[PDB]
Amino acid sequence: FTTIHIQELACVSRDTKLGPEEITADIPNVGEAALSKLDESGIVYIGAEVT
Amino acid sequence: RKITQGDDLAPGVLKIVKVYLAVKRRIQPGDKMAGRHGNKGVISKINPIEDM
Amino acid sequence: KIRKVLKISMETPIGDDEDSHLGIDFIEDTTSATTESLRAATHDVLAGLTAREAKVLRMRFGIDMNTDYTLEEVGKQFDVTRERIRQIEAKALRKLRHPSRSEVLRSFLDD
DNA sequence: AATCTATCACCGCAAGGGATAAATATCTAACACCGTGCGTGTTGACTATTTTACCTCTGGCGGTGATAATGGTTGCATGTACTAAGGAGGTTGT
Repeated sequence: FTTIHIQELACVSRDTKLGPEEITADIPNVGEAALSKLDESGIVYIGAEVT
Repeated sequence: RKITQGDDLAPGVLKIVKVYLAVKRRIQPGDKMAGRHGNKGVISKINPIEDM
Repeated sequence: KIRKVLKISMETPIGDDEDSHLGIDFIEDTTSATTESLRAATHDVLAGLTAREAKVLRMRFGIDMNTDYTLEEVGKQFDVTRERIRQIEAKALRKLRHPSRSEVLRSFLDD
């Protein structure tokens, strides 16, 4: 009676006067272990556990 | 090029990003159970095999 | 150059006075107290560095003085030789390579 | 709060298991050397850092067209259940 689920979460980069917006991992001295799991683009890897 | 496809995201958005999660919602108390004959209710303790 | 219109004319993002708000009427202490903090942190590091090199690597664009001069008043406080007075503004890229060299500098996007 | 006999058993006290630390022998790492090549230095010529000047982009915004065009669009507030209030006006009464 353990169940298994698939759920979705998302984000955006708005049209600025140049055009892009930032996406990275820099949140210094706020919860460092909750950062250790990321791409160059600030995104988790397919296959990694997260909680 | 259904993956490398792009779509406009309306004026106000250059880009969008996603992540999906396989949430392993385990057996626990407070979760809900039933049988076919309309018995329906909360899991109200987990009992050792002899606590039964 | 079409998005010139579409970036702002639909319902307007928070662009304070587009980007010119950096140089407008706000240059009073309501902003420049942070300049007088980036300047403090760069004045710290660029005064612990090498006894010669610690001048140069402040010149041209407004870094450290209320008139951030070319040669005449700076060379007279560097002595011995010449336009090392300017080249060392860029030399930092290659043995100040060690990225820790900004450990006390980066806060002034954030205060 | 002292006394003990008489429980269920811990002590009474034999055995033996693991441990760790000694000595040996292996591993690696720390270093000191060397060599490479890069970011050690000034000088010099380049060309395009910045400024100002000039000649002549981009985009500020103000201005308003004429063969003539001269009765318009607009769809669903709501169908129920109540009932309190104001509105009507003729009249049989106050």
